[PDB]
Amino acid sequence: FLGFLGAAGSTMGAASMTLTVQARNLLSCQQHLLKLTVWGIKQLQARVLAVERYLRDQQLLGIWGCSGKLICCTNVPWNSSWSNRNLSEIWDNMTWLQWDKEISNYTQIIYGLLEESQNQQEKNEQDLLALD
Amino acid sequence: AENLWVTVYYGVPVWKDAETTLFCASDAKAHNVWATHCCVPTDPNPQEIHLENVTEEFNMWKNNMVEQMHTDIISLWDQSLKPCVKLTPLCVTLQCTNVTNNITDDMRGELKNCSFNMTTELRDKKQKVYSLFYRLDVVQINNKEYRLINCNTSAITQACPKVSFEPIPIHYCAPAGFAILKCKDKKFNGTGPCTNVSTVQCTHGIKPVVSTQLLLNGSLAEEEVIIRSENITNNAKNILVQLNESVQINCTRPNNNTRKSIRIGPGQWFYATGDIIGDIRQAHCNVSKATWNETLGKVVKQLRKHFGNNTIIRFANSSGGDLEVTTHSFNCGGEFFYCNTSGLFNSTWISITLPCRIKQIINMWQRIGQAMYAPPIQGVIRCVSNITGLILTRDGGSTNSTTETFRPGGGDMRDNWRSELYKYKVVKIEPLGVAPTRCKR
Amino acid sequence: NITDDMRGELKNCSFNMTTELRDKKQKVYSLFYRLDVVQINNK
Amino acid sequence: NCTRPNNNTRKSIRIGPGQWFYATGDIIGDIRQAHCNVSKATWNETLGKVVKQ
Ligand SMILES: *[C@@H]1O[C@H](CO)[C@@H](O[C@@H]2O[C@H](CO)[C@@H](O[C@@H]3O[C@H](CO[C@H]4O[C@H](CO)[C@@H](O)[C@H](O)[C@@H]4O)[C@@H](O)[C@H](O[C@H]4O[C@H](CO)[C@@H](O)[C@H](O)[C@@H]4O[C@H]4O[C@H](CO)[C@@H](O)[C@H](O)[C@@H]4O)[C@@H]3O)[C@H](O)[C@H]2NC(C)=O)[C@H](O)[C@H]1NC(C)=O
Ligand SMILES: *[C@@H]1O[C@H](CO[C@@H]2O[C@@H](C)[C@@H](O)[C@@H](O)[C@@H]2O)[C@@H](O[C@@H]2O[C@H](CO)[C@@H](O)[C@H](O)[C@H]2NC(C)=O)[C@H](O)[C@H]1NC(C)=O
Ligand SMILES: *[C@@H]1O[C@H](CO)[C@@H](O[C@@H]2O[C@H](CO)[C@@H](O)[C@H](O)[C@H]2NC(C)=O)[C@H](O)[C@H]1NC(C)=O
Ligand SMILES: *[C@@H]1O[C@H](CO)[C@@H](O[C@@H]2O[C@H](CO)[C@@H](O)[C@H](O)[C@H]2NC(C)=O)[C@H](O)[C@H]1NC(C)=O
Ligand SMILES: *[C@@H]1O[C@H](CO)[C@@H](O[C@@H]2O[C@H](CO)[C@@H](O)[C@H](O)[C@H]2NC(C)=O)[C@H](O)[C@H]1NC(C)=O
Ligand SMILES: *[C@@H]1O[C@H](CO)[C@@H](O[C@@H]2O[C@H](CO)[C@@H](O)[C@H](O)[C@H]2NC(C)=O)[C@H](O)[C@H]1NC(C)=O
Ligand SMILES: *[C@@H]1O[C@H](CO)[C@@H](O[C@@H]2O[C@H](CO)[C@@H](O)[C@H](O)[C@H]2NC(C)=O)[C@H](O)[C@H]1NC(C)=O
Ligand SMILES: *[C@@H]1O[C@H](CO)[C@@H](O[C@@H]2O[C@H](CO)[C@@H](O)[C@H](O)[C@H]2NC(C)=O)[C@H](O)[C@H]1NC(C)=O
Ligand SMILES: *[C@@H]1O[C@H](CO)[C@@H](O)[C@H](O)[C@H]1NC(C)=O
Ligand SMILES: *[C@@H]1O[C@H](CO)[C@@H](O)[C@H](O)[C@H]1NC(C)=O
Ligand SMILES: *[C@@H]1O[C@H](CO)[C@@H](O)[C@H](O)[C@H]1NC(C)=O
Ligand SMILES: *[C@@H]1O[C@H](CO)[C@@H](O)[C@H](O)[C@H]1NC(C)=O
Ligand SMILES: *[C@@H]1O[C@H](CO)[C@@H](O)[C@H](O)[C@H]1NC(C)=O
Ligand SMILES: *[C@@H]1O[C@H](CO)[C@@H](O)[C@H](O)[C@H]1NC(C)=O
Ligand SMILES: *[C@@H]1O[C@H](CO)[C@@H](O)[C@H](O)[C@H]1NC(C)=O
Ligand SMILES: *[C@@H]1O[C@H](CO)[C@@H](O)[C@H](O)[C@H]1NC(C)=O
Ligand SMILES: *[C@@H]1O[C@H](CO)[C@@H](O)[C@H](O)[C@H]1NC(C)=O
Ligand SMILES: *[C@@H]1O[C@H](CO)[C@@H](O)[C@H](O)[C@H]1NC(C)=O
Ligand SMILES: *[C@@H]1O[C@H](CO)[C@@H](O)[C@H](O)[C@H]1NC(C)=O
Ligand SMILES: *[C@@H]1O[C@H](CO)[C@@H](O)[C@H](O)[C@H]1NC(C)=O
Ligand SMILES: *[C@@H]1O[C@H](CO)[C@@H](O)[C@H](O)[C@H]1NC(C)=O
Ligand SMILES: *[C@@H]1O[C@H](CO)[C@@H](O)[C@H](O)[C@H]1NC(C)=O
Ligand SMILES: *[C@@H]1O[C@H](CO)[C@@H](O)[C@H](O)[C@H]1NC(C)=O
Ligand SMILES: *[C@@H]1O[C@H](CO)[C@@H](O)[C@H](O)[C@H]1NC(C)=O
Repeated sequence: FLGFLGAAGSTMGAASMTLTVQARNLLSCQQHLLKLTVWGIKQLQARVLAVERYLRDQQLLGIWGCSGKLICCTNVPWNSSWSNRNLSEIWDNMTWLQWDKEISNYTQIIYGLLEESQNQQEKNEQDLLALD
Repeated sequence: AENLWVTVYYGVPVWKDAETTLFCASDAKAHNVWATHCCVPTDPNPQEIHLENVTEEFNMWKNNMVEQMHTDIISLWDQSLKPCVKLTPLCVTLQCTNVTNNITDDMRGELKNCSFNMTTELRDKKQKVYSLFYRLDVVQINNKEYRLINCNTSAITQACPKVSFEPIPIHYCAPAGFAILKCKDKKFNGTGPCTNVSTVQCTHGIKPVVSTQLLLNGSLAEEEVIIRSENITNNAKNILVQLNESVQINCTRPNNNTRKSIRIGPGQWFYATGDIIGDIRQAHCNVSKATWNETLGKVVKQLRKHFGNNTIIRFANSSGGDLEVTTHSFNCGGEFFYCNTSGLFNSTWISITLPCRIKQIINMWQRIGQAMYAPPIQGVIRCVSNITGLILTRDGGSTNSTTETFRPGGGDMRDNWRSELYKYKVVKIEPLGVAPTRCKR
Repeated sequence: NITDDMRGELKNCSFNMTTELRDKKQKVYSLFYRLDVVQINNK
Repeated sequence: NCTRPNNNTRKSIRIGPGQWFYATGDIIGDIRQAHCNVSKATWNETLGKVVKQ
């Protein structure tokens, strides 16, 4: 908790340097909870949900071939229709909150393409003469 | 022709508005109900982070943190009373007299001496007992025969004479995956964007104080009196006035009481009000006239700001309805006072003693079906508190700009929390995102 | 006003029961179906 | 088609503080027996299908 959100106003490029700050903070009595068994449930539900959300994101990175990475490259080309901007307009002079608002509607298109790309890559690994 | 390739980032600082459940935490240092349901300590030095260049929209009228305090508070009241003695056996015909010994005329007819037949610990034996009652809780049958006020409506239980309901500052904290954002900007309206924000782990300490008309013991604004409302134009809405100067109010219950323990069943005790020692006097509150008749002047200048430059502002008394609505419901020392506030709102802009009534059978505002009996306090009590804000209701909206009338209003329990949860919003953190770069596998 | 097919099917029963006060009783009555009412040892 | 032909009313009896008992009141009009109607024309065919199977 030394920047949980310190990069929020930074540009997209600059904010790429705090990815471990946000990730490490996303998976952070005695008798009362059992004597009054309403609160034991209220507390467990909050804990179970934090775990399920964490795992769903990890499963996607696994499927897309980005497991274990905070920054990962793929082979899906960027469609100009998703955002008609060049790199100097995206990485500089723009925040991640603004970018998310701009992309939002295309999130599922992009995710579907990332999954298709990884499956094609695996098919090419079961053919010993691949990519030649 | 950019030829870029959708790279993937995880741990991206993006957040969205969200509703989740917050957990309570305390100072550790604090038989009080909130000292037990607020066990987890807060950090002694909360990690607040300033967010540079962040603009965020807030709305105190749609803030779900308020709704959670309402649920948590009523939930605890309904758990604390769970193991305690039912007073069903006291719903019997009572024989009552007028308690005329050593009475101030202001108290004439206020107390009744009632005797009745009730059981002992044995199924086959009865005892004759008597106790004093306040007239508010005793209703005549069809001139000596009386019933408890709620026998045809609700069950009655005895408040546990062990459990304290004295407010303790509590803090609300976010669950993992969530964060609380705060406005530090100035003169905030309660709605709209603020440009000076920070991220926190938990809220400041908030005392769950519940009162009507006047708001006690809260945060005392900062720079000026600030008037907030959902609409202001719509006379169906309340106006919340937060003061930058507190007004000290001194309340007391002058009668020296004692108690008697009556067996009501095997292992079950009933606590009855005993004789008054010395003179019988009326309960009351003192507001310094020298502060009140200035505090309103500050409110009026700020109130005029929203209605006109040359208009008359009038403060009138409250309207009709139940004591919970028409009076200042004040909980202090363990007893429930209903004070008359007409003496505070009797003027036109262009020491004050308030009498109080005491009630023991409380049909709490929270619901209909069960009522609580509040055991009496031994000796005498005094309360000192800070008026930090007012709840006003506009009783005009008529086609006459000459003048407008305001009355004490409110009464919703949430009006006492909305003013503290005012600065906070809950958001969810969403760590994935994508963006083009000039790099492929 | 009974159809013969219903003769003996319904019973009119009165009884002493309490009111909201511990010390007071009321006399009330209601109708019952014979299936739910059993004779003690004729009224 | 099933029916209950008797026109009933209700009375509320206090049984305790905040507790009500709902009792059956007087029958309005004639007292008749409850019954169900099955079309004979369908039943004595439906069983024939069952019997073959
Ligand atoms: C806005 O904020 C203010 C400030 O916090 C708040 O006012 C404060 O309210 C609390 C509660 O009403 C007051 O606390 C009480 O003060 C009395 C005063 O006693 C003094 O003298 C005795 C003499 O021996 C000293 O021992 C004592 O330390 C004080 O000097 C206390 O007596 C109260 O304690 C008793 O009641 C408690 C209730 O749970 C018990 O837990 C405690 O053990 C005490 O009870 C014992 O003695 C009783 C005597 O008959 C006996 O019957 C019991 O069975 C038991 O043995 C308590 O401390 C506090 O002083 C107020 N502050 C000021 C400045 O007045 C406002 O109320 C708040 N406004 C709101 C919420 O609307
Ligand atoms: C870039 O994407 C377009 C299609 O995107 C459209 O808008 C999206 C929000 C969503 O609604 C899509 O379903 C839309 O189609 C691609 O153009 C499509 O190409 C296919 C190929 O056969 C064609 O059948 C579609 O009709 C085309 N859509 C349109 C509107 O003409 C385009 O090829 C993509 N470019 C790259 C480089 O991937
Ligand atoms: C908030 O915005 C200001 C400017 O709008 C940012 O300041 C710039 O920071 C870069 C960093 O190298 C400097 O080169 C610029 O000259 C600065 N601008 C000015 C006007 O001084 C500031 O960093 C932003 N805050 C965040 C968190 O990004
Ligand atoms: C992403 O979705 C939003 C809505 O969720 C789109 O905005 C709406 O677009 C329709 C188009 O007729 C308008 O009528 C709505 O008023 C718009 N809503 C808002 C809030 O402005 C948005 O255009 C979509 N973006 C893309 C790129 O398709
Ligand atoms: C309330 O009524 C009771 C009696 O029902 C009063 O108690 C009696 O007071 C006289 C005064 O000398 C005593 O001699 C009796 O022995 C008392 N009787 C009992 C049973 O204690 C009581 O004082 C009345 N209280 C008030 C405030 O008037
Ligand atoms: C946001 O509000 C805070 C108020 O808490 C401002 O912090 C104060 O800034 C003044 C500037 O001289 C300092 O003297 C105070 O001591 C600061 N207060 C605290 C508690 O440290 C802050 O500057 C405001 N930020 C913006 C951008 O206006
Ligand atoms: C306060 O609420 C009133 C009531 O809805 C709003 O005034 C009305 O707004 C509607 C919008 O279509 C108009 O058609 C009505 O004629 C308006 N009423 C009157 C009397 O003019 C009002 O704007 C709201 N004001 C604020 C500050 O929220
Ligand atoms: C609060 O106190 C005021 C006065 O101390 C009460 O006002 C009186 O109300 C009666 C009702 O008709 C009038 O006849 C008197 O003339 C009023 N007195 C004054 C000075 O105006 C008021 O009713 C009390 N409120 C409550 C809820 O009891
Ligand atoms: C008894 O109390 C009633 C309350 O209104 C009062 O009017 C009556 O005068 C009282 N009786 C005596 C003897 O004071
Ligand atoms: C207790 O019961 C007796 C029975 O006759 C009755 O006379 C007496 O008045 C009752 N006492 C009270 C206080 O109701
Ligand atoms: C209980 O009796 C009082 C007597 O005046 C009456 O006003 C009240 O409405 C009754 N309550 C119910 C629930 O019938
Ligand atoms: C009342 O206001 C004064 C003003 O400084 C403050 O010191 C005191 O602690 C306040 N009391 C309460 C109960 O908040
Ligand atoms: C409260 O606000 C008024 C507004 O004009 C101001 O004059 C007064 O000095 C303020 N009081 C404090 C304690 O700052
Ligand atoms: C403050 O609230 C009132 C009530 O809706 C509104 O009309 C006014 O524009 C608000 N002020 C700001 C700065 O949003
Ligand atoms: C209120 O002021 C009056 C003035 O004489 C005084 O007698 C009374 O005791 C005061 N009450 C409180 C609670 O201080
Ligand atoms: C409340 O009591 C304190 C006790 O010292 C006193 O100083 C103060 O002036 C009183 N407040 C009022 C409004 O009378
Ligand atoms: C109302 O009075 C204030 C006092 O300074 C002034 O600034 C404002 O312009 C006045 N408004 C109108 C409409 O005259
Ligand atoms: C309002 O003030 C006038 C001023 O003389 C006074 O006579 C009247 O009794 C006051 N009303 C209340 C309810 O105190
Ligand atoms: C008392 O209230 C009246 C209301 O109009 C006001 O005119 C008067 O100046 C106030 N007293 C003081 C000392 O300000
Ligand atoms: C009540 O009266 C008794 C009588 O001696 C006294 O001891 C006690 O202290 C008094 N309690 C008060 C005034 O709180
Ligand atoms: C009362 O009901 C019984 C039920 O079998 C019946 O035999 C008897 O004749 C009935 N009495 C009258 C008066 O109809
Ligand atoms: C009610 O009690 C009285 C007591 O004598 C008894 O005579 C009467 O028959 C009882 N009523 C019923 C319907 O049992
Ligand atoms: C059953 O058929 C008979 C034939 O007369 C009719 O009177 C009766 O109302 C019918 N019942 C139903 C439930 O339709
Ligand atoms: C049931 O009632 C409906 C009502 O229109 C009727 O058409 C149908 O024939 C009835 N069925 C039987 C089995 O009588």
